[PDB]
Amino acid sequence: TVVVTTILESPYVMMKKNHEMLEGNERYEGYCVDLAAEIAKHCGFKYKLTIVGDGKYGARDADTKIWNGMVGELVYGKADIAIAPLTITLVREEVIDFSKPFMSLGISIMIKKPQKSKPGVFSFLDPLAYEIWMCIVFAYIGVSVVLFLVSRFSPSLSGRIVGGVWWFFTLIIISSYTANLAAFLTVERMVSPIESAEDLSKQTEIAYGTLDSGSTKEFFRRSKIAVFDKMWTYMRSAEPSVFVRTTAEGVARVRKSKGKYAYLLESTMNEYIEQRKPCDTMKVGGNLDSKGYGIATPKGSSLGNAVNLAVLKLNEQGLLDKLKNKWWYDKGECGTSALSLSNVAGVFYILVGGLGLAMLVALIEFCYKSRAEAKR
Amino acid sequence: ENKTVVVTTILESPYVMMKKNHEMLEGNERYEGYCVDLAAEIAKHCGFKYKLTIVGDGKYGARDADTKIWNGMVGELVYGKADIAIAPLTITLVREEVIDFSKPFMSLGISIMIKKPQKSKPGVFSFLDPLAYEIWMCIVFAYIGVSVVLFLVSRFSPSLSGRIVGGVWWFFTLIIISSYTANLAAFLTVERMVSPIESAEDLSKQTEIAYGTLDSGSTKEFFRRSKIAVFDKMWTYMRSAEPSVFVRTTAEGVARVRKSKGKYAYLLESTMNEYIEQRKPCDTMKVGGNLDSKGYGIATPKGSSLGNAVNLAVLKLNEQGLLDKLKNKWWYDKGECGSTSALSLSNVAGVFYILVGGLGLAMLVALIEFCYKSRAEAKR
Amino acid sequence: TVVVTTILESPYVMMKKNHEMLEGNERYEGYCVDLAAEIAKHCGFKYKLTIVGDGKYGARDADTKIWNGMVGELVYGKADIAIAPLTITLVREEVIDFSKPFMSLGISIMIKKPQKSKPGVFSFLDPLAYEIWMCIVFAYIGVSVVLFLVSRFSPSLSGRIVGGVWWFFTLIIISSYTANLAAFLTVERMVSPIESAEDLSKQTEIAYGTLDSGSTKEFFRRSKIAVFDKMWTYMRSAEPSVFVRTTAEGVARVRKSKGKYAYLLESTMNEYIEQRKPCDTMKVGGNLDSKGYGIATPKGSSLGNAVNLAVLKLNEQGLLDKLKNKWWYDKGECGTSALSLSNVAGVFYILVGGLGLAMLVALIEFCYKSRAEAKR
Amino acid sequence: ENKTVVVTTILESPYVMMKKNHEMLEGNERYEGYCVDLAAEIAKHCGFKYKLTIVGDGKYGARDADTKIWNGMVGELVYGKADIAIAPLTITLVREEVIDFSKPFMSLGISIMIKKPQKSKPGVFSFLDPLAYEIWMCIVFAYIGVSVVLFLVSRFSPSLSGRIVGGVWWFFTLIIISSYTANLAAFLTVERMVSPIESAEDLSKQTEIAYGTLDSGSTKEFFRRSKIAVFDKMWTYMRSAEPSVFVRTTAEGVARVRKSKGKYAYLLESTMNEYIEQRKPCDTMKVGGNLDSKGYGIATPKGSSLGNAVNLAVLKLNEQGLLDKLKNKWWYDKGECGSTSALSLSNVAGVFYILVGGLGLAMLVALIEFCYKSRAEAKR
Amino acid sequence: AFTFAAFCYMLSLVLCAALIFFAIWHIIAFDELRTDARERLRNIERICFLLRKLVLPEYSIHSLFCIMFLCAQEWLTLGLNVPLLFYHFWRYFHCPADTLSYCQKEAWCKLAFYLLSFFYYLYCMIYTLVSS
Amino acid sequence: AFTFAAFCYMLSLVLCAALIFFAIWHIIAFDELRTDFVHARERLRNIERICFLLRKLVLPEYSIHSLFCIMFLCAQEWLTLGLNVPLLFYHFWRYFHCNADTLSYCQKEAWCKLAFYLLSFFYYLYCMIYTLVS
Amino acid sequence: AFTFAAFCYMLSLVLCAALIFFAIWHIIAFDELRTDFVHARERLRNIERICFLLRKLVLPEYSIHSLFCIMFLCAQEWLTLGLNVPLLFYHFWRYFHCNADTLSYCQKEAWCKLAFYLLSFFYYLYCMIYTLVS
Amino acid sequence: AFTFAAFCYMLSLVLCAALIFFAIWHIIAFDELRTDARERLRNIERICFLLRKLVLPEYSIHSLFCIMFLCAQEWLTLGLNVPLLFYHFWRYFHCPADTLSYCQKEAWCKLAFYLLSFFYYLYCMIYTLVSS
Repeated sequence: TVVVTTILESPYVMMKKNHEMLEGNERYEGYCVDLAAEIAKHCGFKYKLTIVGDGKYGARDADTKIWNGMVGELVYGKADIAIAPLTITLVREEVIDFSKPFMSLGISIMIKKPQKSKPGVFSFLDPLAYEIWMCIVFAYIGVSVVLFLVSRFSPSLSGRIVGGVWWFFTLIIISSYTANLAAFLTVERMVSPIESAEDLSKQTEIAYGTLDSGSTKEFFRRSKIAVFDKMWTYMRSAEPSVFVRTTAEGVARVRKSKGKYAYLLESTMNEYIEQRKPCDTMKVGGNLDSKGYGIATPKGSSLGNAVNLAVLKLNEQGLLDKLKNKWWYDKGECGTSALSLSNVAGVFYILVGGLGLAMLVALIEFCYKSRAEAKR
Repeated sequence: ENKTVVVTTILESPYVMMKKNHEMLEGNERYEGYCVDLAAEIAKHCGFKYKLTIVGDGKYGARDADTKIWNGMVGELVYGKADIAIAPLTITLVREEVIDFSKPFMSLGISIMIKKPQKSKPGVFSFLDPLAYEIWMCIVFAYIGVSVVLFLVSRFSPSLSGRIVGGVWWFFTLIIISSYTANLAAFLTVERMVSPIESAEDLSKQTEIAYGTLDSGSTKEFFRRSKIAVFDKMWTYMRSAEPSVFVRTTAEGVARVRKSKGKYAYLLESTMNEYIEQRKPCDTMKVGGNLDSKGYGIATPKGSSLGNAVNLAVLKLNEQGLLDKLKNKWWYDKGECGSTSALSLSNVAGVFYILVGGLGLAMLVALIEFCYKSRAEAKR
Repeated sequence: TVVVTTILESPYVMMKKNHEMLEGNERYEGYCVDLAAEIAKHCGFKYKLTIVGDGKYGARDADTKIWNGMVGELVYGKADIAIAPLTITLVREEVIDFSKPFMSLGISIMIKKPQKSKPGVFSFLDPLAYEIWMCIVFAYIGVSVVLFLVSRFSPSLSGRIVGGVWWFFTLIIISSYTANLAAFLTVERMVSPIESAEDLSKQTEIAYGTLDSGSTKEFFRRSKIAVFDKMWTYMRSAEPSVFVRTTAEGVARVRKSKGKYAYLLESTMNEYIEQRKPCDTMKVGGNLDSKGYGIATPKGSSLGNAVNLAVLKLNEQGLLDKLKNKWWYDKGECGTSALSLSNVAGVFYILVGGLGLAMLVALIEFCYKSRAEAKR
Repeated sequence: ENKTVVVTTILESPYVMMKKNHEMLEGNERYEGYCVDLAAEIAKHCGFKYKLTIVGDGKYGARDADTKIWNGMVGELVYGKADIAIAPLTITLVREEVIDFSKPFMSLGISIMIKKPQKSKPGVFSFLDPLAYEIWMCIVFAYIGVSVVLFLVSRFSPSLSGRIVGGVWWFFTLIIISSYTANLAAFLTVERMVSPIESAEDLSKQTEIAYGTLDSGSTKEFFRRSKIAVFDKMWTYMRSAEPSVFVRTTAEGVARVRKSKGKYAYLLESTMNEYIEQRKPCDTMKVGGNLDSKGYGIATPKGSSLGNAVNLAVLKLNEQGLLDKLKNKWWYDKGECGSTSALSLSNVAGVFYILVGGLGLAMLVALIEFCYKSRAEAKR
Repeated sequence: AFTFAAFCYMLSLVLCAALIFFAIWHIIAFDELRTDARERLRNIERICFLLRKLVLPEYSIHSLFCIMFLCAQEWLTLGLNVPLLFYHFWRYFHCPADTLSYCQKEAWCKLAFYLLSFFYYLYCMIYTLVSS
Repeated sequence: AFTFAAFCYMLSLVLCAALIFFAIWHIIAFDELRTDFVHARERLRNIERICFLLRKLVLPEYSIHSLFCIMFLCAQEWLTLGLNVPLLFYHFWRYFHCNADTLSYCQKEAWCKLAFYLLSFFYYLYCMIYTLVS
Repeated sequence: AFTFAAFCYMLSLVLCAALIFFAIWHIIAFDELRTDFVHARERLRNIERICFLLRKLVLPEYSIHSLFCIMFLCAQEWLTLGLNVPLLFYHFWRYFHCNADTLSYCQKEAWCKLAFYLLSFFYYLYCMIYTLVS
Repeated sequence: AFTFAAFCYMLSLVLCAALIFFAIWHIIAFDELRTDARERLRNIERICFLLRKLVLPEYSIHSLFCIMFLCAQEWLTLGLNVPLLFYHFWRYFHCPADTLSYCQKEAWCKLAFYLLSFFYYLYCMIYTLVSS
């Protein structure tokens, strides 16, 4: 038979509910499971789905160049094949033989989907443009001025057409405001200003970080590109340290930082989390870099080319996408209100302001009129 | 002549039911139901007296994976215990390989049952829902404050202050009426574009309304063995039930869908769904057309002579409309029950209430003022 | 091999676009085609899809009891099996052996889907209930009466609260009317009052008819049931004759009689038409009767029981429904505006009426006042 | 040393392009593009000078069903006519069984292209669209008639008529403003809840926007060989095209989608879609994520020695970000272009126009009245 | 629960609550004038002017009541009210304005009528409200 | 079937009814004055009052007729407007064209005018009818 | 952070500013009268005018104070209303409790009243502050 | 195309179209008073009253113009207008009311200023309208 070294990571390698009540390949399940199943159906061989010892993917020690992980297993004969989400790199290909990527991905941005924005003090003006509001104000005062001028500059046939046109105007204005506000309140379209990493680089209102150490952090250390150089400068020059300890830690930090944080991670895991309840996350923008997961096999073997051809036949047959849609989307768990004062507080502020203003004006007008009348 | 043809059946309503006083009656008159009149017509056609009997196991028929034995009326027929079955027997392949089913005397399928949306009771002061009372009180006190300030201004300065308070009040009332109108329009529109259901897909897509079936039966078996996208998705959902959508008895599903507001649906044979819809409390309804297509049929031994005559009689009755008559009788004539968009005043009552209250208060104030004025000026 | 007699009716038996450019079973296509294909795959036999001579289904002559149609072929040896939409009846089963129905159906009602109703003169009142309109009118006049009574019955502190409550009232009324009218104009839900045949029996605004002669007409002649007796009385006692010559004639009559006609036909053909463009039809209510289409075979044969078992295995396997969804729905072709005066003409009528009324009132008031003043 | 390694390529932009003055330049300097700098880096890594060449047939490679011969650069490599290919070569199974592809230097897939929705120009008097002018004229003349009648009434009868005309005018203006507001709200809401597209399914469901592809190629071949519900439905639709959605050249699809308003979409490799979106007239955009997943790779004979070094160099560059740099250069730096909900005044201009017109007319009337009064009273 | 008739009854109730005090003030003005120079002449003529003034209101509101109860399909109350309508019509035709007896008797009768119509409207509205 | 002209026509019917009433009143006043042609000062003050009412009932004529013509114009009508035009011409002519002798003509004019308006009334109705169903 | 009490409080601030102005004016008028206590008829008519203004400035006091108290009630407040209550009690007491000798007390009262309102003003502000952020 | 500034210019234009005739009538009233018993006294005092009356309008509309051009970010027109504002302020401080020469000279200067501001506003609005 064949030795199939892997590692426990969902939705690739998962233990069924009856893992303890079963002793065999039926124990495990996920993407790579059906992948190896189809690979065997193509090549027609035997295989026992073992697991890696150190619970790692693969790397070397800078003091003894010893390969720890599935890489060490395939290099030191401990394994025969590694059907796992193993990233393809230069160092690893210099020693073993990778297959063509069966799953392409790249770094991506996870955030919390836009929650209902705070109403905002002067939000009732959003339905209309600022310029329209100023134009309305000045039209009102100008009309008042004209009404005043048609009383002292003349003894009506002038106030009539003026009243009619003002009626038309205020009618249309009321209607437009009501209609646009109703459209706003009915559908409630939600959007964020972050459709890419450039937006994050251009702002600092929200923070972003990465795993305390890993391929992503190293790529950001390197990648001497304007945007990514700026992002590395920010993340390194920022307190508190945006970095986190593990994936779930950053996920929760994003879940408890509604409008503050944004994590960078493999797009696959990002989609996985996005499809798992509570459904309080979302992946934004597009992949920053481009990488791929591919099968592994020692520098010299017999199933390498067969596995490559099988991967290509699957990718061209419309199978890998099916397994992905199954383990990510089909399995995916993530398949009006009244109006509060906070939405209109500005109206009452304006009212009280104008009211106190009128009161003060009347007070000074009286203090002048009565003073002039009595004293003279 | 004949030998009092045996007739094994089952006690499922309204197909077969025990009369109110079965304890003081004979067998043929003891029971009553659709199947009873059907057997009467069958006898009238073939010309033979019969004797009815109930099945011991209270089942229809199936093969045990260990004994490979036929139970229920199926076994009663195959094992000579019965001469013919006139009960609702879902025609199937495994069941046809041992007996000679007749032609379908009643076609049916799988259908949906929900809570009849008779929940429509608007609060007296529901017109205040669009925005909190915290705003209505502000509006009232703003009105009175503006009136007070106008009074003061144009009293001690008998203008400009009046013009600016008028403008700001114009702005305020504009925004207020517009906000109320817009939120009310949102409420109405949202409440309007909600089609309850028209088919299974309406459930396959949404998730708020959970759909369940019996614990294990022909329904779940049809779902598992289904190669359709909609039914496959529904089976995946039910397999992903949290909590359990399934039940161990149809009455449990009925009780829980009646308890649920509108977020539960039950799948079952359209026949029982209709019988229920025509039963108390008459709070359920059948909407979506039958998903599958099957039919109940009369059974008889694989090598019996009745088959020909009974099939001929079934077709004769289906053509004469007698079966439709018996259906309309035992489902609608015997029914425990018989069978908009605009705004009703109930939504606006509070408006007229407060209107009349204010009118009466104003009349009272005017009367007391008239008195305190005339009496205190003319005489004292 | 086997002789398969059928008849040309869609979507059961259809000629492909290259019928003349092909000589074989590939010529025909439809539901019954794949049906016979699966039947052969089950029983593993040979078959040549021939066609009936007289282009009929099956019946007998009351003068010579000769079977014309596929029935005559199976009875007189001209055919071996008839995989066609053959209706199962008593007369036919007395002579041959039918199979269990593979397609159940029944009479059904076809109409033209509700087109935009004519606006209606006094339609602007639809958003609100009639009683609400009368209540509004009487509230207005009562408030006017009270305002009048607080001027002569007293010299304000009474007109103030009255004006305020009237402001509140008119505010809420305007808002309710606007909101409900917007809801009406946004979604535009369309419905017809015909959800069953009982509704047709209860009314006479629209007419209904059947094929000039056929199974449906005979069933309606018989069927001594209240509703169907009434419908037969109507159709027989009605001019012009609701009956038609063929299916397409009644279909077109319904298509050119937007709100006048409604055809009764097999539910299968009804759905077929409903799915074929121009998409100006719809099936309403539920099946009135219950019938089924089943395979045919002479009184004595060898493939009868095998065909029955095959039909049952297919119905239980989830195949017939697939073929139906394919040939009816998958193949199915049938997969805001401004406001016109006709919607509000009643408002202008009311305005002009009240206006002329006020004018006449003023005229008589003047003729009385000036007359009394001058003459006395 | 080496033997001037041959490099067969193809003339597809922006991968390889002829400089503005190729007629006065050498081969390596004659062409320019992503692939050119890629080959430069490959040479710098492996340390070998090369000589570029174009493919005669202007194709990539395929097997003729009659000769079973490899054409294009594939044949040039298999038949010794070429040493290596540095052109975009979609990795495939049949193509891998004869050569040793390198690792993907550029991942991509199938994507959508539509017309950038820059169509936003509101008419000056668009606020009259909610209801016909036939009603606006009635409204104007009703206003003037009501004013005239009030004048007459309260002139020759210096009430009741006034009260009733006030009530009827109240009713009229109520209904009118409400109708206008409601129809405008309908317009706005409908225009608001229309998401253009976010994925293929958005097209599979709807029908207004037709989606087409090339006449015959890898795209239609992937669709036919697809086992997915969405892609199967889209393939059925395209097979049910009326008129033809397909085209024989990508430029035809581009031209017709630019001519179409918003009801056409074109499917193609995301790479060309991006290159176009960054080209004039810059009226198209890519929205939906890649449907499939594939990659271009460097080819070489099945038994060549370059394979190892070239794969190592490709991975080294993918890790160093050099390929991302070349992409950002040849797609964005070399781009022909750089890269709401509220109501704008443009929708309401006519209101203020008529307002100012009426104000000026009123001032004119007041002036002429003042003159005709003072002059004709004081002196004459 | 509302049926639009409770509203007409409420309005008629609010108006009759004023009419009852109106009639009471008529009776008291009659008691005053029962006393039967410029002082008394004015003190009586002002009240007589207030009286001769408040005549249109009664007719207006009675026409209002009848019209409302006619539009609400409530014919019983209309039949109860039409007698006073014919009475007011005949009064307009010929009304005395020696006259004290007729005035006070009409005032008392109309007062009792209004006070009873009060309870009638109240009971009818109460019945209409709980007619669910 | 509204045409936007039914509204104008019915408005014209209303205003023309008022105008016919006013014309009849003017004829009656002129007849009373002809009959009339300190009770002497009383009759003088009475003809003063009637002349005051007359002067008060001049602007309405021009107003309603100008409204008729302008609405007929705005409604694309061309067969009625042309018929009301002569009356507007006469009205504008009266200014630079104009009690014991005036009446000798005034009455006549008024009478004829009434007739005209009366006819117009009928015609208007006719139109709206032929304009209300088509 | 609105509480519905910030609105009442700011309205009270405005009305109290007006009331402080009126109280200062009353104090100044009383001082002018104390100083004052056909030029004689002129001064008599002047004190008549000032008394007229005073009588005109009585209903506003009761109005604004009743509004303050009723709004404090409707806003569920209970620690301020109880402090304005004594003033309403005094106002209602003034009716069945009430120029050379009246001023001897009036001034004092007015003065104290002013102070009270002044304090109230501050306090109101304080409240709204502690009510505007929480 | 609109930018909300064309509106301020339109409003100022409509108001200056009245101001120009206003100043013309001032000049004509001055020409009348240049004539320098009850007949002439009244015929001159009525015009003087009309004059002394129409003073608040000019200040009001000038404040309006300055406020608008300030809120429209148009500081150039505000700088052009502030001199007349300071002039009106000093006038209110000390205005003569012998006085004929000053009155007519101020009237002529203000008339020319308004007539030129007319064309200025017109050209500015035209430029703003076609600034697309």
